[PDB]
Amino acid sequence: STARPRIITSKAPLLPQQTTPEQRYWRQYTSAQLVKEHNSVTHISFNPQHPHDFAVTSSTRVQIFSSRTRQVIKTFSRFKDVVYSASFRSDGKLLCAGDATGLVSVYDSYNPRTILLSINASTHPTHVTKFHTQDNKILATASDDRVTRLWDISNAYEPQLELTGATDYVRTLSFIPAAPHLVATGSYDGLIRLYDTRSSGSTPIYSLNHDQPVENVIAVSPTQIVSCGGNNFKVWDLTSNKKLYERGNFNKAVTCLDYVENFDSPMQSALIASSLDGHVKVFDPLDNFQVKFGWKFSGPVLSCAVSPSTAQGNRHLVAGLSSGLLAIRTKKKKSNNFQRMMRGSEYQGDQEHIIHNDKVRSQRRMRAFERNINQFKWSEALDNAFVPGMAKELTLTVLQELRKRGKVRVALYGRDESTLEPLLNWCLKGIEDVRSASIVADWVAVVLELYGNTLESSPVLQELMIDLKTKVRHEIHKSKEAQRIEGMLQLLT
Amino acid sequence: MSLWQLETNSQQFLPRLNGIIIDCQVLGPQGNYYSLILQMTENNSNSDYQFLLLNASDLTSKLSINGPLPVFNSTIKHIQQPISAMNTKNSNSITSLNHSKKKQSRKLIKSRRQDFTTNVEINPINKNLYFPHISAVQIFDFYKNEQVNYQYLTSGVNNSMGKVRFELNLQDPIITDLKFTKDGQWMITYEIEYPPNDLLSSKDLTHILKFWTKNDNETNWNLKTKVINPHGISVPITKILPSPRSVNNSQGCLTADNNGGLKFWSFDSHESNWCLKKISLPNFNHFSNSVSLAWSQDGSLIFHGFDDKLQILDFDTFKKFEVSEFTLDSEIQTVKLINDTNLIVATRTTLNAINLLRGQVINSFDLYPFVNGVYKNGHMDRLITCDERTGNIALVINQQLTDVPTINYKSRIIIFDSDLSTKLGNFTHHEYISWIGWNYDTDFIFLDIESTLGVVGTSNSDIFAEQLHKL
Amino acid sequence: PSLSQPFRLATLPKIASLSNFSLQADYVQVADGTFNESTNNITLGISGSSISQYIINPTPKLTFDYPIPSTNIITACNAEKGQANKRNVEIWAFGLMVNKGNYTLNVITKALFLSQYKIKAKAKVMSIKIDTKNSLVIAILQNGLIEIFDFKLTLLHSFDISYDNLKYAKWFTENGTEYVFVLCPLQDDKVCYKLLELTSSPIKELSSTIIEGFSFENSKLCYQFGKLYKLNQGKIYIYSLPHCQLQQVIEFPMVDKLSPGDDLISFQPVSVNRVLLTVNNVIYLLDLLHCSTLSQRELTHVKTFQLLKSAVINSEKSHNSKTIAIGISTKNGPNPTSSLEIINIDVGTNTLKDSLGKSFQVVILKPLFDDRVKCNHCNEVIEKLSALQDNDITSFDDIFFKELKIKEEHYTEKDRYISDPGFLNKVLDLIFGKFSGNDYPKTLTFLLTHPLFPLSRTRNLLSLLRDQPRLFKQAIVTCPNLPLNELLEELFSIRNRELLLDISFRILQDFTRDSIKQEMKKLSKLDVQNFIEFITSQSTQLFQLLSLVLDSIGLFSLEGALLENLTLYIDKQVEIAERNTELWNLIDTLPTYTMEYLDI
Amino acid sequence: GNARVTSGDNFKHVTTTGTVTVILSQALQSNDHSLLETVLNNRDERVIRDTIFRLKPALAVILLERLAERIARQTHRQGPLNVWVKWCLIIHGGYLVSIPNLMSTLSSLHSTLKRRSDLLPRLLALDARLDCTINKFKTL
RNA sequence: UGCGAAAGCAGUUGAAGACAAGUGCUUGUCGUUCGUUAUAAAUGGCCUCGUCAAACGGUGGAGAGAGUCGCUAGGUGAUCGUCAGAUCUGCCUAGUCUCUAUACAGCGUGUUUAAUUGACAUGGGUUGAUGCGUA
Repeated sequence: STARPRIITSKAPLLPQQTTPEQRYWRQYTSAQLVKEHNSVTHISFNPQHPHDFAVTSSTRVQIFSSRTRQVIKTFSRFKDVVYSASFRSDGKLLCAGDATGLVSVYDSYNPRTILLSINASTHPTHVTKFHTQDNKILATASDDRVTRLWDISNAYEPQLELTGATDYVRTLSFIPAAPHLVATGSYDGLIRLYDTRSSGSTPIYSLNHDQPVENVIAVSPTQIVSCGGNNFKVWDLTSNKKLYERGNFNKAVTCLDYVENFDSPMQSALIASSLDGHVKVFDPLDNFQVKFGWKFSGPVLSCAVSPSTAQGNRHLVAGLSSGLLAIRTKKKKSNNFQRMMRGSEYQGDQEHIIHNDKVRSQRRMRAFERNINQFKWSEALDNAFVPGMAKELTLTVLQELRKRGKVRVALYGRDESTLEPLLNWCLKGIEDVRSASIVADWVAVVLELYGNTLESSPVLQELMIDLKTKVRHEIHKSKEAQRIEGMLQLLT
Repeated sequence: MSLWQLETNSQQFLPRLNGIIIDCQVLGPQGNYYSLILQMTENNSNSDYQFLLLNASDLTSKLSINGPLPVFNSTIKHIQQPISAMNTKNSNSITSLNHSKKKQSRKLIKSRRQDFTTNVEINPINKNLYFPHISAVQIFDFYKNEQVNYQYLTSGVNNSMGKVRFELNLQDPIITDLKFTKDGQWMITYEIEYPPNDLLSSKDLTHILKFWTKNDNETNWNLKTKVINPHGISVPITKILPSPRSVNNSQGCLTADNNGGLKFWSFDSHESNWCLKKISLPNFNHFSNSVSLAWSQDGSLIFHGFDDKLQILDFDTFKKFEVSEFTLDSEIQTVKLINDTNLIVATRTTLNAINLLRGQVINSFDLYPFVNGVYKNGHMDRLITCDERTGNIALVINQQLTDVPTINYKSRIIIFDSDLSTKLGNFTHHEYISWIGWNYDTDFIFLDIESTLGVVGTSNSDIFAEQLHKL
Repeated sequence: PSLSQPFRLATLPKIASLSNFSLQADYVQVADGTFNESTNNITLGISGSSISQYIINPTPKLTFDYPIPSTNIITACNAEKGQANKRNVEIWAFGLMVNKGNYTLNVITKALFLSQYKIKAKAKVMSIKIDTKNSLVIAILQNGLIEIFDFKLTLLHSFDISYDNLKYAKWFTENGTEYVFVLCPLQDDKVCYKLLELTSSPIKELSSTIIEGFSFENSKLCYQFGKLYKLNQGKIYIYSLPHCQLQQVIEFPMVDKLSPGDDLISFQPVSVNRVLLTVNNVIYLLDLLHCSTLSQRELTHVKTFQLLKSAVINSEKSHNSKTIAIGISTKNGPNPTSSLEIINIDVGTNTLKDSLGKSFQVVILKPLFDDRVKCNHCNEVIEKLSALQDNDITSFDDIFFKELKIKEEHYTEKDRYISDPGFLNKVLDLIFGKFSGNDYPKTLTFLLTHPLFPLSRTRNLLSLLRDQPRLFKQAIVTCPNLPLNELLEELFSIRNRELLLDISFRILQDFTRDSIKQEMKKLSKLDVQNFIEFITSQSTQLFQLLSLVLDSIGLFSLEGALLENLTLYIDKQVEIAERNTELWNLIDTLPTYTMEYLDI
Repeated sequence: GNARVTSGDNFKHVTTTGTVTVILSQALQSNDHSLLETVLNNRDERVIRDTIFRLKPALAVILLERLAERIARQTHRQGPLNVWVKWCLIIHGGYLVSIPNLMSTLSSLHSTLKRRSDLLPRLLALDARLDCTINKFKTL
């Protein structure tokens, strides 16, 4: 004996642009809340530690959003002029920010009242202030003064090192993982300058030409650095010092770029790149940086970020707009005497000699139409086919199964105009689609052969056939057109 | 199976058995075991019995027994279908039995088409033997001489219900071809699904192709991809040839039609499925089911014989080489290259050996007296086989008659060294040899219509111990 | 695979030792280290002139020259680049013998002269290997001694193979370990083969064997990938390492015709299972696996070309199929001048595609069985036909049908024995010569139905049969391999409707659209226009043929006025074509009170 | 189970103002579906012809691919889009001829068109039966 | 039935004996033969072992649903009418635009390329069957 086969849902040949496993994961960023801010949100960053609250810089203020609540929990408004960054330290205890005045303020994250260290980096605005990932103490600062001073938290009065050489605004600083000595900066000159802090410094080790003003530089991996500038982003390798790839799908100038690796997605690593065209799209580094998904937003996107790898909860996708609109998308993640009377159920037989299991696994409950085919209820299985809110694919099967079983006339004997109308109404709709066109062609012929006389005396059915006769005719015209195109193509090739 | 309780006229059931129950019995002092005989009427060519012994306690197969289950192209000897309420394809009515028996004897005696050859395959990794039974594949171990598995490779009403009366006229999908890649991990199947009768779509056969895969430890093949109507609509896939080891590391195959098309499929890791890598246009309206296909060990060139003409197609261009066109006296049956040098081409009248290097036929042997029209096109493919090291074999079977033909047959194997210069061996068996193919070691296996797989190849203590054992 | 034209590297000096063209090659030594696939430099030792280094590309030039006295003969020469105690340096090692009295082993180091050294070798130096990693120079002497020296020519280790009169020694690397095998002649055509591995003793003997029947005096030897190649009396003998066992013998019929003494043969390898052979001024590229001549090139402007060395491709690992070889070319004339010439070689893909049909090696139906079961002399005939008087049709048919026992005027399955192609070719020649004009024998009708009708006669056959309507009709229906060109040209020139339809059917059945489409393009535009007119005035394939015509014409060529007439015609056909279809499908397809009168 | 189905024809791996060209070239380059869809929304055949006339030949190839996937998913849009496809094939016929490979880069068109054209004989058979019965009762 | 392509191209379905029924005659039948390649219909349908909830991983999707008198292109109705148009601020189909747990279908998570847990005493008895919910 053998268990009964489960009826096999029909699957017509794959059509173009099928849903890919990458897209299925990223479509789960469903819940969308739009918040409005006074000015353009310039920079967004995530706390590396639990609960991974993320900071957003807008106008003269920095706001920290709880991960679970998705609402402001701390506000830093002490800054007099605009603020330009909110990067966390690796530990996540501190928060550093810059000003147009040029001062760099280090606050204790989650204690906005206390200011730990204040540094007068330069008289010009201080756009980028990043902590060093490997080393906690050293803080980097970039100014429109075109010098990227390397600060130390212990000694604030003088810089530990003062990298220079850029002939334009520096707005991008990156630290290469596993090479703490190395520092990577990008200017609007179109050159990405790499420096070594172990050496004397103040002169770049070598420059990589990007050919357009560089808007952000991100070190994707210890040997690869991806830089987004102008209308494209190019990934560079330092060992060879040449570009492995470049992608120009974007239209407006890319502005921000972020990277995340080793999260529960099918795609191991993701590169999200803002567009300034309202787009923020995902690229896959394991696949030569090919696109896999994208979102569109109302205005240009000036900052992007995704929750870190160790999110430990609902994931977040955050984007920033020049209109001040902030868009968040989230992937949500008896009595004792009785118990003593029955205490054996927990046991799984770890100490026993012989373990014997015979329980058959529970199968998914079978739908009504399958129950009727299995019990040989041919006519009812047809009725269940046409019921309100029945998925189209499932209905097409129970027509096919009956035809495959050889029960087409048998399912249509005891029927009149009252109970034949549902079949024709589906057929009126099924005839359009390519997949069900052959099957509807088959059933429609039978009911005519079997209800010719009934059709004459029933006026309602007569209309159903005129309307059907109209649409089948319309289908002929479409198919005839397709042939002419097909012939047209063969001429070209 | 129905157990009728006669006290209350109730019943208990054991359904979905492998075949119709010819016989039942209760075998034991306390009715411990039920013994059943099953028929598997699907195979109309032969009577494929299977003996079951079920434990009465839980109605589960205590012992299942069956011989090899090939499917021959036509009925053999005196096989007669069982008795049904109606005359159908799979059964005989009350009256039709005697008349069908007479027609069967007259067909075996008078007619001239006597092709009972059956397709079979040999698994490289395991050397199990794969039988393409109707709508299923039966995996049989001939070293141990037992069946190991029986898997349904098609859709259709296979075991969902027991066909009765008119339903019995339905034809389940038929596995026409089944082949393995050289590496032995991929299984290719080609199937024809027959539409029901008396409908509009009752003349458009559906050609399906499927790719399966399994690990060595596992025993069930898993379907990995499915192509519906390859090469177009209603156009058969006459031939399947798995690729040699060189190209894609044995992860590809060629399929050939009756219209002259070649489709080269390969396994793409990025996609993780098989995909149609190369194509040739089957456009010219010359139709013939007689097509031969061979592939050189290197994988560079392909030999495609269609009707009476052989073509040499480069693999890189998938087009004629830039002599590639060879005409034969008649339509080609089999094209095989015994070694990289020599190509052995069989036509309906003769067989020949040709040097690709010289392009000159060396030896030609006349087959017409033995093979004239007894075999349909493409079954000589399965009668002839070629080793990869030593040489090839030709199998020729003939009817024995004394004073009009008689049902009994006699078979003869002929071992040919490469290029057919010498006969290494000559042998004769006393029954129709259906298939002979090359197992991958030196020996060859062949199948007889008796379903017999033959092989052609190169002190007081001592008493106390006895008394203790007796007790 | 193809051979490039040789290009001169240098002109050999006019020295007496080099005056002997047969022995000229032995006096020119090529360094193994510098001439490979990826190097652009060639270091050469010309006996009595110098040892010189040349750059090949972009143009040949001389980079360095070390003069040698005219009385010295360069027996071995090898040069390798490396680092020596660190400075990048080029180490040159060459061995000379002066009148056989004294043997010289010299080492020269050049900064990329840093140093030059010289010692007296005990015997003739035959092979030198320079190990730049270990700064060791390893020399092989004819007396069997293997001496290991440092770059200062201080002897470090010496190993004797226990045999004298060494004749062949070759270096090869396997899996990162260096090796050498040495062949020593013995008496009675016996040869001592010894395999040595280079590593307390740096040299280890791995194999030693005695080979019988192996002669040297008329044998040319070369080695490639564990296989030793011996050319002797036109037979190539393949021995395989490490045991130097004979695997295969290849007979080369071209060399069997060479008179012994006059023809100058040189034999060097170029790739896997592929070698280069030269016979006087003709060059061959051979595939030894399949026994095929990949490419042949004749140098008409040189009397003889002698190989010296070739750069060998590791084709199983290398995507490059192009390499280079160096040889000595000697010109014709009373004062012959020898020149060094380089030849570029395209070995190919090492695949059966290259070798198909190019073998250098140069039928009657046989009953399958020699001996109660159901059954389901060409030359003489040719001679009889040939004896016939011209235009004697009756005798010709009588002889052909009666001798061969042919029963039908058309070929059948019962005439398989006649299917020997040559006899058909001769009979066809007989028919043409004996018969001309308007009367041809019924034999031709039988041959035209023969499936093995020769391809040599297929051309113009339609023209020959143009006179007779019946034979022409017979050709179209059954004559195999009729050229598509002639069918097409005849298709659009005929005005007869019946022949038009069948030619369409024949053209469609035997040819793909892609092949037909190209030929229609070659045609004149008037003819397609004329054919298109016949349409507007079994029709299945004729329409499908028109669709082919339309595509070949292309977009640009078609004309609007003619197009509209077509546009009208096709619409009429579609209206009809639709119309028949519904016809075809159609063929396949109580009262409360009522009045009635009783029947009483 | 989860095995992919497919078919044999999936050859995937083998002048006037109001013209919307500028929006179209951007929409295809950036793969902006929403922006593209506004462009496809217009239906004036004079506008369709002028857009495709000035569209760069390189972009036309992906346009056919983009229209192809739209048609395959949404059958009802066969009519309106087919004029775009017809016009793209007409204007850029010369360039399309000089392309290394067409089956791979236009596989979706061939897949879509082949599916429809196969249905034609079946539908004609359905039409004939309906005319037989419709004529019958209308007369009666 | 033969040949062939799958399409089709040709060709068949004869004679005797016996029985049953109705009235020697008529029809139907054959666990009878010879010869030729040669409707159905005895009220008659497939077992039990464990269910439910909630996840997760791939495979498909005509997406499952709700809005926008916001656009584009059609089709078309009621009454009146000076045939130009009016009122229903008309209706329907399709595309588009906005949104949601991809909300929908399916295979698996006894080891697989990938991927799971949790609840229950899987019992007996009593009431309601005009059951419960909704119009």
